[PDB]
Amino acid sequence: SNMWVIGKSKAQDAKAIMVNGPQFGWYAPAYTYGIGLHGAGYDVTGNTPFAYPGLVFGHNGVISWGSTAGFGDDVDIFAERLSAEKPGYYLHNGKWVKMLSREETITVKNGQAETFTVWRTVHGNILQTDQTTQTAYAKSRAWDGKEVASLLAWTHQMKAKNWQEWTQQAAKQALTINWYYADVNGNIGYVHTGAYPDRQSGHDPRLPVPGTGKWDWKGLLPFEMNPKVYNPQSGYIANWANSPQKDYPASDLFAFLWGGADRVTEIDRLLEQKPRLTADQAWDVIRQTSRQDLNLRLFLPTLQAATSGLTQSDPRRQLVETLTRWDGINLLNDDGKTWQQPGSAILNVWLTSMLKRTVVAAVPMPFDKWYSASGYETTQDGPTGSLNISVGAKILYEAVQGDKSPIPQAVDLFAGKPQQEVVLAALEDTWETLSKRYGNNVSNWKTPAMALTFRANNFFGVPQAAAEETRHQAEYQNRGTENDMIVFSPTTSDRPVLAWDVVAPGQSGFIAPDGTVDKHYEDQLKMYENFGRKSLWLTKQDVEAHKESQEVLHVQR
Amino acid sequence: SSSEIKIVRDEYGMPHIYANDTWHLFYGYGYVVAQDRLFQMEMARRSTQGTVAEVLGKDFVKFDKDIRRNYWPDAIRAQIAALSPEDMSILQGYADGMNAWIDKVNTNPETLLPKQFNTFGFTPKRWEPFDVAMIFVGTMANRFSDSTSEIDNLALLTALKDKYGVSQGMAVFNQLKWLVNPSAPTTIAVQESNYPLKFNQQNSQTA
Ligand SMILES: [Ca+2]
Repeated sequence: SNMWVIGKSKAQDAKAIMVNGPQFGWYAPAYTYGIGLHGAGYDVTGNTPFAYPGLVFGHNGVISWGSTAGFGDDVDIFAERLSAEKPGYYLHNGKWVKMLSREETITVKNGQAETFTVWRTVHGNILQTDQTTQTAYAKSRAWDGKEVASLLAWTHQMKAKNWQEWTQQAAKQALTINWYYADVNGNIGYVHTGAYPDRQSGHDPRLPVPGTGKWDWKGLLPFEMNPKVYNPQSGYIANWANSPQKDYPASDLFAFLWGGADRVTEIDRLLEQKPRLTADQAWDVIRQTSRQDLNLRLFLPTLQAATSGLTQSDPRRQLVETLTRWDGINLLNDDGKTWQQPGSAILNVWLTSMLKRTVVAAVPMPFDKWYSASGYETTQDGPTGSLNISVGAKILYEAVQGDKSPIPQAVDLFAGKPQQEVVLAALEDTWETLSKRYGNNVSNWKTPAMALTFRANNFFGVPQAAAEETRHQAEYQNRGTENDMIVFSPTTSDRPVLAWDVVAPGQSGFIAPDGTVDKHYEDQLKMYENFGRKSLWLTKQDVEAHKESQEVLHVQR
Repeated sequence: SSSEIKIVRDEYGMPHIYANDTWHLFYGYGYVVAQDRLFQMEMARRSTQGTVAEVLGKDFVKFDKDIRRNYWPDAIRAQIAALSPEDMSILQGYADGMNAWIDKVNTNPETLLPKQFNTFGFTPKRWEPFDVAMIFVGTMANRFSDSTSEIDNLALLTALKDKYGVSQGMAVFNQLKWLVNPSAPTTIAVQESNYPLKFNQQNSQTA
């Protein structure tokens, strides 16, 4: 998920611009729901996942807001001490304490129901138990008890008219989520919201803690600790699932890292290219980042240094020359199937070879497979979400930075060989692999492009539509499931705000019993593909001027 | 006028709700959601509560168990019961609005029942505040804000200490899964602020 907020000192022909691209994967019907709410203290417009009461993406004519996933470490696992003498109990603060338990029955269409028990301790629900070591692991979430408060904080924040009002609600949102603010005066802001534990001294948050009492959390950290900034001196706020702040720790997931190699740098490069950005320039960051190979910038210097003394006829050098001439933006050929340039395939083959020779070889099986992916993994239906730099690639990037990296190389991933030797060997593998498939004339290689699919199964893998309602787009784009843009105090209009979004395939998922799809079932699909957008209306006069239909209900509670 | 709810849809079908109190506003929202996305919402309900196998069969049993194992529904219901009347009106109004449209669908299914219910072989039931809360809770909280791999991390650390020795194995874990990396690009620049806490990075909880 990405976001860029451009403040007064960086905006052209406006005081602030907010552009959000939340990445949830692509579904039919649409992941988000367009909605405007007017009355009872609200006056808002935007779109929101699963029609939640609170709009995650929207504005109220004074301020605008959005979100990207936070990925802070708000979850720790406690290793509970069990006893075979006392089934269902665990040791906590010197006493054997009874677990809470509940029975659940799964009813099954055309099958037999299954009953099972869920167990819970003071530290959270039990995930798994090892009968052999008499240990049960309990998952502790810092937001446990605050789920409903988080839903309501996301609703009440829609009425805020300033930073202080809005941060009062940000302090009540307990999930790990980056929240963003912009307003009519050109103020911009960011808070890495959520509840985070105040851990005992000595607690390494990447690994489980004993559950016997001494390692229990002290409580929750106060809102003053959450990373936040208001009107940064840079003039902008950019995020693509990267770290909020210097010295702030990421999620403990092994496949997740915040390091020198980060795709957010592609957004910084575009925001810093020119002194100021207009709304159209800010929106065009979506198209460019969507098509940007993320590995070229990271590895091209290493590839150029390794091939610098080779002869003109050496194929390992020619592969690198092909990359040097490229800006890493992928574009489809006219066939709608292949990419104009072969660089992503060259990078994928080379990186896959490099990871096999370096990080994978240093890690014991079966953990080595966590580090083998190049990031170009997908499927014929295309990527299920965003593309990123893989964990193995991020660790390889620190190795190839040598002493520029702050991470101690406790094991030399090159195993005592000169890095140039291994880089060149992966280039020889790459030429062999690709020239056998495509021939020796690189200029005619027509490598496969990734496509995009609006899946009829939701992100859980559960049908939310029939299979034939799946929708296909030829060009994979590494962008928001939806995109929305809010422009405050434009100089080209007298309106204090202008806003746009795209909710594809359309607003409606309704299909009548006879098969007749609704008039708004697919009317935003082509607009999504072509980087188009529709206007978000807020005022009564703008809504009325664009009205298609209306209903008046008369209801008593 | 306190009973009045005006729904206006624009040229892309997007609904705009006009009402004079909290319950009525969220009632209009629920109503339009049930018109536009009833099947999607029903399947999201089942996904968030682990009741998919009831309608789709044996391939979703493990799914359903895993959803139920990852939350404590009575705790969610206790948070709902603690709400003020104003807050409760948001959830209650939303549920009540969906139900007004569901009841219309079930009274004239020949023209109003989304085709997918016929394909999948079942009919929609009413909603309560807990179900609306669980759409959010089961997506944003129980899945999106619930990420840990500490048991796998410990298995990698054990394998690294077996391969490299206790000290080098801990240091290789710090190379592959560093706690913090000062070269990470940060949304907040260092001139503005930095996070003040420093964390143990050698599994000292079991030292
Ligand atoms: Ca943790």
